[PDB]
Amino acid sequence: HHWGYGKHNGPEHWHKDFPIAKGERQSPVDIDTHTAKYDPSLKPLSVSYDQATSLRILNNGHAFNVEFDDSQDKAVLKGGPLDGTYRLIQFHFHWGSLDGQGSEHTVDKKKYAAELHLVHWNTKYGDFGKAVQQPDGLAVLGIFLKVGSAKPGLQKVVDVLDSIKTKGKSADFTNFDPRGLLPESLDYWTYPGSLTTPPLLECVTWIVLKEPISVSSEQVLKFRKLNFNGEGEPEELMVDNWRPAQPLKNRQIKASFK
Ligand SMILES: O=C(O)Cc1ccc(OCc2ccccc2)cc1
Ligand SMILES: [Zn+2]
Repeated sequence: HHWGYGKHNGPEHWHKDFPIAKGERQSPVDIDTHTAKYDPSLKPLSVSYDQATSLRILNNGHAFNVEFDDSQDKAVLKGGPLDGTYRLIQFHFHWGSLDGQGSEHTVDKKKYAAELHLVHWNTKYGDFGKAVQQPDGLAVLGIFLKVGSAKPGLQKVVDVLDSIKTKGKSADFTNFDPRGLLPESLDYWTYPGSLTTPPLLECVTWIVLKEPISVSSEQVLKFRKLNFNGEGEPEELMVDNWRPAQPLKNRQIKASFK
């Protein structure tokens, strides 16, 4: 497979290799704030990242992933809409060429500069590969980024990007604390959806925080210096690596807050 974000291999083409691209629970979606309903039965969200063990950062030619040790329950997401325990495996971002675009989810059609995805898998399925074959296999925590003040907790990420410029490059990335990427409030919207990249599997409970984080123009500018291409190939800047909003179909977005 040779999918990407360009004219010739972008989201409009994905359905030919990945027919589930036109499925019934695809992501992302527009979150219409006047149609999402407060759900008083949602339990409180529990983000337990105190023992998180980051290992490595990888440019995979689509984004960069910060990878965690998920061999035990070190960093987990529980509560909210979730049953059981979901283990953090990696985070990555989607971003734009310009500050007015970049997020995958939109809020009343508003696009943010970027979107962070913290990816967790359901431990009742034993491993990540098994979990993605299940409708409740993954829980992705989605956080919007807007351009304003710098995010101190992001700077370690920004500063390693020079060392993973091109596809297939990785760097050691130990002792990074993903708690520094969270906003103050954990108010969220939730709905059932999919991976937003091939293979687009319909295995995700999406939990999208209402409060964006602010990052600086300098910080996001450094995301935009990454490359989709490998070393010694023609330079294609890693920008606009976001899939646009997909049909909501027969789904309801629930709000954790009134
Ligand atoms: O957070 C996102 O963008 C969704 C997302 C989360 C995890 C992810 O992992 C890669 C992958 C999953 C299944 C099969 C092959 C590759 C791919 C997409
Ligand atoms: Zn993502």
